[PDB]
Amino acid sequence: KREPIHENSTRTEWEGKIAKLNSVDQATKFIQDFRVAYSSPFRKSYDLDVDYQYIERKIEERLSVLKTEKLSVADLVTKATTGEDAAAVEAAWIAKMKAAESKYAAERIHIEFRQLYKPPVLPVNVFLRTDAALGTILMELRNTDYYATPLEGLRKERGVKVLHLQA
Amino acid sequence: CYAQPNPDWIAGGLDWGDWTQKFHGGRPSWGNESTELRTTDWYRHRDPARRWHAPYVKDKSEEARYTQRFLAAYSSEGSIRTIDAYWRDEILNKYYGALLYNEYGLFNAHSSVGRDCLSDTIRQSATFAGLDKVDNAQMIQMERLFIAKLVPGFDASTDVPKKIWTTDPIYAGARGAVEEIWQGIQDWNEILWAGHAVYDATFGQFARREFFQRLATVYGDTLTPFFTAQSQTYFQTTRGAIEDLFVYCLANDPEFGAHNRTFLNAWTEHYLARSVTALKDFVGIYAKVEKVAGATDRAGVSEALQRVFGDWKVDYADKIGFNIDVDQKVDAVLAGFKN
Amino acid sequence: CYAQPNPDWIAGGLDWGDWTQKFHGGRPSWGNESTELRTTDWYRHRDPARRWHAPYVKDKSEEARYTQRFLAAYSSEGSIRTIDAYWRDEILNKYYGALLYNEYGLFNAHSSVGRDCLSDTIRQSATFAGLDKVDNAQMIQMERLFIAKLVPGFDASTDVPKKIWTTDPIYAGARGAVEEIWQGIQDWNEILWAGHAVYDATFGQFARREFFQRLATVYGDTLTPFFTAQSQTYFQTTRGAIEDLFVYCLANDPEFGAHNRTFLNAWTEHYLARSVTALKDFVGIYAKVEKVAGATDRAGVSEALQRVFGDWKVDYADKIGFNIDVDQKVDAVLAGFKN
Amino acid sequence: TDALKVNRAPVGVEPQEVHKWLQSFNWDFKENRTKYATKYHMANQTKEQFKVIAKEYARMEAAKDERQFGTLLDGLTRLGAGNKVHPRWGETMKVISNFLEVGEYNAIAASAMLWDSATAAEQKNGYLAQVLDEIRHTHQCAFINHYYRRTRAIGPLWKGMKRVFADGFISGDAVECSVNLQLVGEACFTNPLIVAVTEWASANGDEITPTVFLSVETDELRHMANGYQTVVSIANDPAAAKYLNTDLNNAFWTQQKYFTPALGYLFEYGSKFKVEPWVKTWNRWVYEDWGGIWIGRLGKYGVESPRSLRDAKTDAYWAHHDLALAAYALWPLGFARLALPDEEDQEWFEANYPGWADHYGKIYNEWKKLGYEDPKSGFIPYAWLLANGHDVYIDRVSQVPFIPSLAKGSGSLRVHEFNGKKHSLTDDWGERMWLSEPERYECHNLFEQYEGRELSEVIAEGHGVRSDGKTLIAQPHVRGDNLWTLEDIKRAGCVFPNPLAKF
Amino acid sequence: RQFGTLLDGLTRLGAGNKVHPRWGETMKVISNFLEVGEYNAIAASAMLWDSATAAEQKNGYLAQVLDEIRHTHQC
Amino acid sequence: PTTEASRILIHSDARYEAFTVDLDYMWRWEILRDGEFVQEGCSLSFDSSRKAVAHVLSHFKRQDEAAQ
Amino acid sequence: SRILIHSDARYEAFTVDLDYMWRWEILRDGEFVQEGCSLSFDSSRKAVAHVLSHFKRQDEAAQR
Ligand SMILES: [Fe+3]
Ligand SMILES: [Fe+3]
Ligand SMILES: [Fe+3]
Repeated sequence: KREPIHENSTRTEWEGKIAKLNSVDQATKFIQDFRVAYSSPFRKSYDLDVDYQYIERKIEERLSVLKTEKLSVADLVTKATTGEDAAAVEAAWIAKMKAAESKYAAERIHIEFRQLYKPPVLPVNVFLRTDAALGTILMELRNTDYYATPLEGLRKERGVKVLHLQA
Repeated sequence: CYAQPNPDWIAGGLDWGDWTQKFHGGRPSWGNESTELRTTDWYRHRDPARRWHAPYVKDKSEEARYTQRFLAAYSSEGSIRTIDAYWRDEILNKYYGALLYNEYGLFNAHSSVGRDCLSDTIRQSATFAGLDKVDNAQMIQMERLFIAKLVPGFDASTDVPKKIWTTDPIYAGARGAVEEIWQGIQDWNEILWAGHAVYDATFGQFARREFFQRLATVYGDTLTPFFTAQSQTYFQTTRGAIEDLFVYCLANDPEFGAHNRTFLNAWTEHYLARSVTALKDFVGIYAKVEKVAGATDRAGVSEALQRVFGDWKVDYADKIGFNIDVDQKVDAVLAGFKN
Repeated sequence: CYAQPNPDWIAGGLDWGDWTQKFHGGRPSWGNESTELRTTDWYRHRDPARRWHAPYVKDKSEEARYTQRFLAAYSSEGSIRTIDAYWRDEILNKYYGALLYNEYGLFNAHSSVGRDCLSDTIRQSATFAGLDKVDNAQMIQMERLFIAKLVPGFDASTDVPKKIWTTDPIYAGARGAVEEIWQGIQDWNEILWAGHAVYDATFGQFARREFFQRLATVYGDTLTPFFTAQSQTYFQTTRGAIEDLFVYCLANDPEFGAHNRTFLNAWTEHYLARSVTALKDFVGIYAKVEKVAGATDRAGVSEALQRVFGDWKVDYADKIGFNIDVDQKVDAVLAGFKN
Repeated sequence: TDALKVNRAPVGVEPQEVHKWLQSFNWDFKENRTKYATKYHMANQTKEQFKVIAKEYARMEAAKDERQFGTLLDGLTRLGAGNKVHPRWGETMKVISNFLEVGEYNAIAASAMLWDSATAAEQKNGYLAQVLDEIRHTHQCAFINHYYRRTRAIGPLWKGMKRVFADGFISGDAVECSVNLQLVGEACFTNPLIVAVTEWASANGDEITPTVFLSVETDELRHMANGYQTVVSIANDPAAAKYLNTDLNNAFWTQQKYFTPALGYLFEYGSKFKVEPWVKTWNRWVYEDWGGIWIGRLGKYGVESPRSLRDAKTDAYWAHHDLALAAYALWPLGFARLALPDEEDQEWFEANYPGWADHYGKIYNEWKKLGYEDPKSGFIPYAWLLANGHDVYIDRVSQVPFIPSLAKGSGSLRVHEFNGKKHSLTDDWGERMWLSEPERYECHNLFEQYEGRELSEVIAEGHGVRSDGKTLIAQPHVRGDNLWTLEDIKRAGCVFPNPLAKF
Repeated sequence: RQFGTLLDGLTRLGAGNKVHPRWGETMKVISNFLEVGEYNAIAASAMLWDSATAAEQKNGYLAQVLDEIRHTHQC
Repeated sequence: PTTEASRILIHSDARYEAFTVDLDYMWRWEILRDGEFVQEGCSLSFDSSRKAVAHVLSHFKRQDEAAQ
Repeated sequence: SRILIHSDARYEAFTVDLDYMWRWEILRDGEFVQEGCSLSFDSSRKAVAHVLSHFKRQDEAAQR
């Protein structure tokens, strides 16, 4: 069973607990857990599949207003909402990505960096150039010998549970 | 007005679901991470000029055909004969050409804007804003190639103007401003706001209006005003749309206004400084200019600067609650007057 | 364009027999009595621009719409603020409006031409040349009305310009010339030739290009060049047609070429004389403008006069074999110059 | 002397004169490079085929619009009078125009991305010119569609459409997006498509699509040049030998996955009159002309025919008939009125696809018998589908529907489970895309968004009802009699399942 | 627009003939007579422009002069 | 004056003409009616130039046929 | 002072008195289509009817 697409009880109640976030630190930890729980293929749960995108927006909005209400311009410009130096984040995650020994190690680093630091956690400009530099490396690794592994072995590489294979 | 297939998790979107295909990593086709500003409706912007392709292209065509008729008649008149030769060879040919590089850089800042921004009318205004700027650049070069046809020995190659734009201190602060607005950020609201509403409305208006257009009108330059008239018209048309987007639609969003003003003020602070630098470097050009009493000296230059910053205060700064001391900004730039 | 029903007793006709209806007393609907000149074929002229109704109004439409876009942007720029208030209030407003009457007068002279002349393409060229002249007059008034909207107390009424045109000695030579060319003759080749080829090419060119356009770019005037660009483009278009008619077709008619040159030289002598007179009155205006070395001293005006007369010799005099001593004509005019 | 002597011959400045110096407008600074993730570097010296500056662009296009808009108005007033167009094509028009607008809009941003990717001013200019063209044409579509939003998102074809027309153009390596847009999208499918639609539409009395499409055709040579310059600008990059042919093949598969069944459905079921059967067309456009000749001539730069071209051919024979089954079975979710093949439609079909009658012909006949068109029948053919074990799946990657029990095509179901979510894939190239790149491909299909909801409430929420308030935009027939309302759908008691519940 | 429509209209008369033959002839007469009238109206309106003293009344006749010119060029 | 470098005439009847030229990267074609330029296009190859011009002409001729 | 003199599924026509003459206009689908003048109201209607006959002849032919 399901509810309407754009207005339903899940989104309502979630906006409820979202309104009550009252600090940058509370909101930061809220959005990082939420992203980790509900987004990507490595997401913890597909429970909110149909609603997490809208809800993420609402958190993003609440966090961002808190950022303008309580933080200084210098923090808006140079620090992630975790307290860290945004430049140091960019250096550290690019460095991690350049060291990944495999496309599967790369994809996890890239997915997590977005999960943790997507705006409004990192400053947008720092986020977009980091995202882009990671995408480069991830494509350079994934698109090497892209058809060499046969499909059967690729399924194992992904760690997929083959439920069915039409003959 | 409403073609972009935006979902409900982007303010204004009416579709549902995740995108059909994303970037490696997971970047969405379009997404809120593309800008620090927020709104209840990204589709609210309306160009105050109603510029869509058919009118936008129509108008530019008129100016294109008239420009050639005016050039054919101008060379026939011989009116290039009374141009002041120093202004023509030492200031116009060289430093008005270097400004083509400045306008070119502002046009290319729009490229990522046209990819990332979140509404069709903003994509439309952005593109015409950027097309006019490459127009500006091409038009300056058209002028130089025209003068080259009337004046033997006049070199309309871009080599010297490019060397001047890349190495000459007068334009170092400008070149720095443009290089940061173009290739140094990606927030598409920050590109548009810093480029048109701060940098271009102060330095750009000074260089085009206060220096080359104004000074051509005291050195008997009958040719260059025909060209700055187009850049100045394009500036005002673009200001119209920038104003609607950042003042009416964003800094007054019924829910995120104060939010958006915070980022707007921060931005304005950063790029007002960059603007002041560019000007202070740029005002050294008067060292190479023949003196004229109300224009080319400190009293006049101060008046010109008072117009840029004063106008900018009433047209942009006071609308977003940004505090500026025109007098201080004027002084900050005049420190570079070098006379 | 062979649609005017001309009979085989008017040069180049195909119809036969008398007119179905004539003036009381017997004037024909069209006849060689309308002009001193003769030719083997009156339908020989071709406008070098081939500007028929469609392209002639297209081009003017572009100019019209661009003009209003330019004005709305120019008011927004505040560029009026750096103009010499003196030039603005005492020279431009008064003496430039007076110039409108000169243009208006030239327009009217085409009314009899439109009726009397003997070919349909000449009728078309003449009517468009007419229209451009009244356009010139209306555009000058348009600029005056524009300044009145921006500088308070600036009176755009025509009263003072009209008083200056009808009674100020600065324009006496001009008004006489215009009154004579418009209402003092009816040879339609004499109106066209004296009007465009001689008077407007010497005095009109000096007044529009050498005084108001050149001096505006010495006194900080960034508005007026926009309006002289239109009248100067228009002057050059018309000269294209005027030259084709009187030099290719008429002054070199295989059979009446020499015949037509006698009259053409007769006309030029007389109206060149009125032109010098008009220029001699006009140069008095320098005694009330501020002195700028090279533009308003005796050497600047002299060089301006050398351009007008030297240009005119090349473009017209030499082409019908009329002898002008450029230095003598210049010294004639300067005799009215105070300095 | 300066003040007296000068050349007074009339002269202007022609555009190629200003274009000669355009390349030098860019300057070297270390941060001067594209902001987007890419494996390639478009070379800084590459050139543009057309020497057009902004003023010349405006002059040329203002001129076209002059008469083109005049002609378009005349076509719209003439069509506003009579019956004009055949009804079946009358429906295909509304879908064509709605899909075109989506693609022209998203192309604006794809071309902007490419302009950002280039470093030569001239290649930037070329891309810029396509931005402006796509804008001009979306404005043509606004005007058009103004006479004829959340109502198209309801259906299942709109999602596949959104991949090949929208997400494929802008989300990925810019080079891969170029392949989606110019090298495959336009060169292989849409440029041939718009000239062919000109004949088909005209034969059904539609004057408007030929007018709009020919106006678009005026510009396509510039777009195909952009595509070519993508490949050329990167052909000296060692990344090209490593990557270009994988990006090409993957993007070729993305485009053919939707257009191979989609267009054939359009032509053969959305028109009464049939120019020639789609399978012969397909093999001429894609296999011979694009894959043979044109890609052949790109070998100069190290381009090879897609390795998946042969699978694509194997599927081109029945794919559009399979797709048509799905579209017919689901008509209430769409935004146009369908027409079952009539007696000669069937004749033509059997004639050209021997086997059509024993399979699709009989299914549609039975659906007509069971009340496909009768609004009093409470019959929904998707229910008959489930009720006879004929489930419908949605390719997680392409979004194209798949019906394995009824499909005569070449696709096979793969149902995988990853990190607690079941996914259905339908061919060997999509499945590699999703296995290699799960995080690019999370698009929800409609069975997931509408799970266990009644059909009528999904329609109604979507606004797929006429101003009436009860009569559906969608209809199982094109006659003006016996129209279906929300109540008639509700009678069917249709509720969406989870087709992957059984695995 | 009127030039656009005249064009599109003018190609259709071309590939075959949709016009009844009698009226086909009448067109030839009508268009010859039209041309003469519009041409002379140019000069007539210039004479009236010469007759008026008021610049406004002059202007009104001038507009008709340009009008008659415009249509001769359609012929 | 047709050569291996020239444009090529691909249609000619009482009223319509169509040309095509190889431009390496693409082929450019144009259609003329009664000698006047009507429409411009491009194709991947000479072969598809012909097919393209044939589609557009079927449309033009239908327009003409409907004027009688 | 505009007077509606024709109104059907597709065409509308108004006239107005300007004292010296009557100016009429025709709308097709709410789009101003054609302007004209007549000596009187009556001659406005006859003129409008003539043009509407032409416009409808065009509509007839563009279907049959
Ligand atoms: Fe397109
Ligand atoms: Fe295209
Ligand atoms: Fe008339």
